Amino acid sequence: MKFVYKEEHPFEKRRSEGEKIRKKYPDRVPVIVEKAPKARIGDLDKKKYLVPSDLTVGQFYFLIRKRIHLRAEDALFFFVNNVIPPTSATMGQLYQEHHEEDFFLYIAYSDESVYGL
Amino acid sequence: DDWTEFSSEEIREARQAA
Repeated sequence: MKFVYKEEHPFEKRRSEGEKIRKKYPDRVPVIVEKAPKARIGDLDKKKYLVPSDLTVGQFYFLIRKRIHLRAEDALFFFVNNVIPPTSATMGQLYQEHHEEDFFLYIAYSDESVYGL
Repeated sequence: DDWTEFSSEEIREARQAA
């Protein structure tokens, strides 16, 4: 999975901004959120979210769902590193295991339960 | 700041919803 954010910002600039934001707001985790390719679903105004780390993935679904506003034909799934994170995982734990080398966590969303479908 | 945070109200709801 590829993110547009990674294509628009060079690695060394992401990494330094990531290190800074983790040291300045350690109770949150920096999360890049983008729509998966081929997803037929609503768009999100912003990509960069600072998220309370003790928030579960299920609760993050709630927060993202609200800002998307799902329609009757919709469903909502999260992908991190080609993997649907368990609704029971905390954002902190998810960050721990899956944050990239720029200290950002990258999450894609879709109306299909397979990334890129 | 350049980062988006959810409002107080949104997060408190989420602390309940799941």
